Amino acid sequence: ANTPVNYQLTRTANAIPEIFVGGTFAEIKQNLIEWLNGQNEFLDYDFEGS
Amino acid sequence: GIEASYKFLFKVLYNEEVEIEIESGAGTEYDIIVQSDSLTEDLVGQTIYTATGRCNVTYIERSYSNGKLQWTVTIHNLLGRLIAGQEVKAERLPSFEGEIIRGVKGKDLLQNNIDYINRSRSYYVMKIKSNLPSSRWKSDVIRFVHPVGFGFIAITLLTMFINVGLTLKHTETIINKYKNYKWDSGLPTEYADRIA
Amino acid sequence: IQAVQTFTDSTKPGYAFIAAKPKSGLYLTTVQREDIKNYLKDYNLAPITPS
Amino acid sequence: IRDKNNQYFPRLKLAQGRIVRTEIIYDKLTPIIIYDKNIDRNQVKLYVDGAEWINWTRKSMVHAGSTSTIYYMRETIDGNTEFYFGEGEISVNASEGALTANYIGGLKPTQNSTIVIEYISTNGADANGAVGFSYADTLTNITVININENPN
Amino acid sequence: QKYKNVGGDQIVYHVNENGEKFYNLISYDDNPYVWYDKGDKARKYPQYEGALAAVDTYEAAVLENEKLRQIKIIAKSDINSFMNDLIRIMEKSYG
Amino acid sequence: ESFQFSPSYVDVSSISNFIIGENEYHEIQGSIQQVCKDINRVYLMESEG
Amino acid sequence: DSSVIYRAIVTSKFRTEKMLNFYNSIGSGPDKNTIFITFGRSEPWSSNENEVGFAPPYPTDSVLGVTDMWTHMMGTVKVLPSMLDAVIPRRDWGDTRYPDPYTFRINDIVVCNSAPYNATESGAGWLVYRCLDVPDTGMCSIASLTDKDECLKLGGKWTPSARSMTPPEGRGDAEGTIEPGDGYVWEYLFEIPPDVSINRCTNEYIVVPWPEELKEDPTRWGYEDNLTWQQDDFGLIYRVKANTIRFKAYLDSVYFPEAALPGNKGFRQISIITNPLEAKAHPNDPNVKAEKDYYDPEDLMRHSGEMIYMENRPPIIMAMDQTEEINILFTF
Amino acid sequence: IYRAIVTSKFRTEKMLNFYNSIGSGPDKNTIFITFGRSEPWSSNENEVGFAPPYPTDSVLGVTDMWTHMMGTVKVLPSMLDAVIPRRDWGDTRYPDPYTFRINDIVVCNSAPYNATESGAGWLVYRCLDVPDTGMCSIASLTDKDECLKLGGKWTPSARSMTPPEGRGDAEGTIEPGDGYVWEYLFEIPPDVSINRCTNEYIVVPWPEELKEDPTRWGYEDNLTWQQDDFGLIYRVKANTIRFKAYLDSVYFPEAALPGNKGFRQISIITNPLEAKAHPNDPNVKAEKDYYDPEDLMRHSGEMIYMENRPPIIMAMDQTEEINILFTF
Amino acid sequence: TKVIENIPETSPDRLVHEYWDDGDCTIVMPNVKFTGFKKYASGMLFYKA
Repeated sequence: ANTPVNYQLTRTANAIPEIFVGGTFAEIKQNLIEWLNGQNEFLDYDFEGS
Repeated sequence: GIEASYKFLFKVLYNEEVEIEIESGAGTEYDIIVQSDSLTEDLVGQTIYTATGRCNVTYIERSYSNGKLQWTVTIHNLLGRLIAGQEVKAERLPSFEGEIIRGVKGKDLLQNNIDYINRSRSYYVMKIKSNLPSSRWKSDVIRFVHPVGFGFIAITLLTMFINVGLTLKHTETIINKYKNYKWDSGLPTEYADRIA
Repeated sequence: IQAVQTFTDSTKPGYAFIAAKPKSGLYLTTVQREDIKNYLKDYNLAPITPS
Repeated sequence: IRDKNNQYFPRLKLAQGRIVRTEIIYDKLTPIIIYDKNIDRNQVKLYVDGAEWINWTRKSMVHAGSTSTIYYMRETIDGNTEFYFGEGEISVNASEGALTANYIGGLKPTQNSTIVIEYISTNGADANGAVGFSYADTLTNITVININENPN
Repeated sequence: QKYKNVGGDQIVYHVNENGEKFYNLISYDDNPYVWYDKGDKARKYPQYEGALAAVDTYEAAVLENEKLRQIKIIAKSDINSFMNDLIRIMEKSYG
Repeated sequence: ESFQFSPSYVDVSSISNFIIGENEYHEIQGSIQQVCKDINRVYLMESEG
Repeated sequence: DSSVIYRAIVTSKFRTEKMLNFYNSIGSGPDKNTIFITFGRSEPWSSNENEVGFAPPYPTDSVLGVTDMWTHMMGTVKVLPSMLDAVIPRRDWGDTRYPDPYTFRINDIVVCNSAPYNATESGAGWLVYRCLDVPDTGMCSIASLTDKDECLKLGGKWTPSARSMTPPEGRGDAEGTIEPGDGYVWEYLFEIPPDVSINRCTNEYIVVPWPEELKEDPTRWGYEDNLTWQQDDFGLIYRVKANTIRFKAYLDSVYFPEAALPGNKGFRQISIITNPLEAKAHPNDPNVKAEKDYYDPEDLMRHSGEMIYMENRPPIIMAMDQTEEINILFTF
Repeated sequence: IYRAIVTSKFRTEKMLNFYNSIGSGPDKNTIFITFGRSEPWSSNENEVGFAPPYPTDSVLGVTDMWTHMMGTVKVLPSMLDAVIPRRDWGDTRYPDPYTFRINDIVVCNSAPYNATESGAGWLVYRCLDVPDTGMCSIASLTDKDECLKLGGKWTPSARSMTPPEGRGDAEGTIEPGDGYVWEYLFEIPPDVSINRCTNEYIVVPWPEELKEDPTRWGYEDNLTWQQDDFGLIYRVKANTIRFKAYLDSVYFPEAALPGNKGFRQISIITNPLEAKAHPNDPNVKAEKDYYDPEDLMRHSGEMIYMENRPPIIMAMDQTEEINILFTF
Repeated sequence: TKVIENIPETSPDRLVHEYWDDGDCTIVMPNVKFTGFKKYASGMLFYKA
């Protein structure tokens, strides 16, 4: 009944390559704040230090 | 909208074989000899029929025997086996009536020819054949290639592709060495040896 | 064909008409008519048989 | 066919520039580039291993089928020619049926296919005019006494 | 950067004396002057013979950026007179 | 079709390369009767007519 | 160490031979096989069956599997030998659709007259040529060799460089394109008359004539002209080495309205049966082979005869006033 | 996207047609078997481990084989039999004489250890059910019933006590006790056994030949309920035919003479036509048992099966035998 | 390759004539008939035999 599936259709209704999608600033930072972290140049610096 | 559009269409789309029927089609050539009298020739391109079937004439020439003209038409293809005498009527026109028709070629059918049954319109409105069931292919072809303004009629078919032979082989061949007792011999070489 | 004049009739679908003066003659000769429609036939809208 | 008097003229017809054939192995994913500008579109021909291929380009993939020997020229944005093909990629269910047309108008040369393509680098500006001609080649046993220019 | 994954110091093309760039070419080394291209294994179809230059990817980079040298510009005199006009057009372009 | 002619050529043969035209074929004809008593005996000749 | 080590092969002809035999074995009434073809299982494989990508369960062979297939069976249809034909894959000169229309490989078999672009000659049915020799320049299937002749001297396949100029022509026994010039040579076989073309031929597969049916007319097949030296021959299928037979069948709603009725979920699976026996009221009564073209599965004896070949499909829906066609082929 | 299968029976079926298809004279196949190529493969050919070059199929390959061909022998249908691999109850030499798998087919009375019963030809039983304890082919399952309910193969632990007996329908040593149960098929009469049977392959009777005696084959006893049946070969599902042929020096002394390096390669041919002095003369299919390749028309008949071996040397007064098994 | 030919040495039948005359040259031909080519032709050649 209704719709069974094997991994079907594609990528919602329409393309959103979605690397492009604007995210929430905090998350943007939250993403980027990680980015600077793990940077080989410094593993020392604490970012949550205001 | 070209023919090739249709066939190709599923190749990309359904990657499966389709065929769509127009009467003219690829097959073109004609053998019979028609005796009629001053037919409008508008029927050139418009099929006529016996029992065995109906096909369209691109144009007619008519030449003289006995002083009645002899129409010699020009047709694409044939439905059913022609016969010298056949009951003739124009698909497109009711009014006209044709000669008995000399040359003969067929189109095969489970129950050949007869009147078949229940031919629409002039039923010619052009046919389509494929494996895949319609309503799967129904919406898109009109969405794509099949024109508005026309219906079409669809018979379906299937084929089956099966290896018998790969299983068949020769397993192995063997042979044997025997000493036949024909009499007609002396012993001499050696002796004895195998003893019951 | 000096000028070829295409037309149809709605009464008969599936078909197309073109008008031709071979201008070598008052009537278009046949050998053309088979030669052309042949070459023509390459592009024919499947539901339609041009004539 | 050589003519009585032992000599013969061919008709023949010519183009600007020089040939380059480039033998290239096939890869699933690689762009097949011609870095060379001055190449001429219709002066190009490729051999897949074994086969010269057509381009539709100027023509129609909905014409023919999937499974067709063929190629498509195109343009890298850099300004040099990449060209490609389609996969009609082909299979047999059991062996009994005919070779299956799948995918799209074209036929994919399998991986590792040998691809040589032949074309012409060209200078088309000075190409026009150019009446004055000569036989640059040398071919054994075949000696042109005259080339009749603006022949025929 | 751009070549690194492909490879460094990649010889991009052979350029003849005349200046004609020859892409995808190598000499079989018996006669360095005869050039069988590549993917060929040579032994066959040398597409040219003679002495050609080859272009280093570094040097290759140079000529690219080299082309950028000249620019088409408008006179510093007219730069002002020009400016107003376009501005005025933008008013027509505002509406 | 194809080849232009034009004021061109002395050669007969280059044109013969294709005049168009038509080429050879074989055909088999009829059964045979023995002149006498065996057909293997008899032999054939055909002048063109 | 292995003392004796030997090699042996079956010719492709033996495939053909089985076929020709197998063709012989369909009988009329007596002592030669009779064939019925059956469909059934209105019942759904599973709820998915409709959806795309669904593959019905792979059929099962067993006295159990038989019974089940034998259980659901909707309808049955006989097969006349004249619906059985030998066929080879059709390949036409100049056909755009398929790759290299102009490039032919040795021993390939090319059809002429099939299509307008193909057609050289009017007033004749389809032609069948085989391509003996291909242009000298080309590429070898064995990568080691750049010469056609050398490629072939080892026997590796060769693909020629130069495309065919023209489709082959002539009845003439050797006669591809030999004198004036070309890389291809063409071998002639026979010509196919149009009606059979039209009715039998599928653009993938030409239909190939039987030796028997050939014995009737060598001319209608254009074969009368040639040269055999064995006398009558007609064994042509040997020369072409067709390994493939085409079963053709025609289903019609009328014989089996019950499975045809509106709302039938159609038949999932197909089964063929050989030499079944009629239903009998009294089990001691002698068996009877089945003449009529269709039998409701009831009118057939349970399990009588042997069914060689079982099939399972996504449901197919028959419909009344539809006329559905089935083809099954065989390479022996 | 559909799924479909051919029954194993159709293997059998091909044979039966094919068996039907060998004709006597008319309009049904006739089969000749040919040997040839005195010529040495290579100097090595004699040596151990030598494998002749893999044969070639072509009008060329034909010609060459047709060239060297030493001799030719016909085949009468009575030299064609259906066969299945022989396995006897209790034979020590070979593994698990006492361990049988479901549906295996067991011959009885063949040998003294085998023999239960004197005064009866060989018996053929199939083993319906096997002891409960055993081993599964699928390592995941420890139950025979579960192994089989899923369909994986099962190997039983417990050996059979005795080879099965009785004409009746499943016997099976079911009542008193055993892990094996047994179904009866038919009995093989001795004469056919000795002469036909290869210790690897018993000969399976033809349905026609069956139509003649149900008794001599012990099949008369059973139950068919279809009236005559006799389609027994379906039940055993033999897909394999055994060609038997007899070569003799006498027909071909020339190849028999002392010092021949023998024939390398073998070929069978179907429906060749006789030599004719005059090619217009009507063709003649070949009755006699042997023909010098000369006495046969060039290229006449079809050779299905080509063969290449290290050289075998025939000798006069020697008698050589060939067996060939086609698995359809 | 039909021919327009023979009747040489100005024999009355030919009607083929060069006419030098009147300061000029006049060259006459009968109309040409062609059939049964079975094939697609372009052009026509008058080939001096």
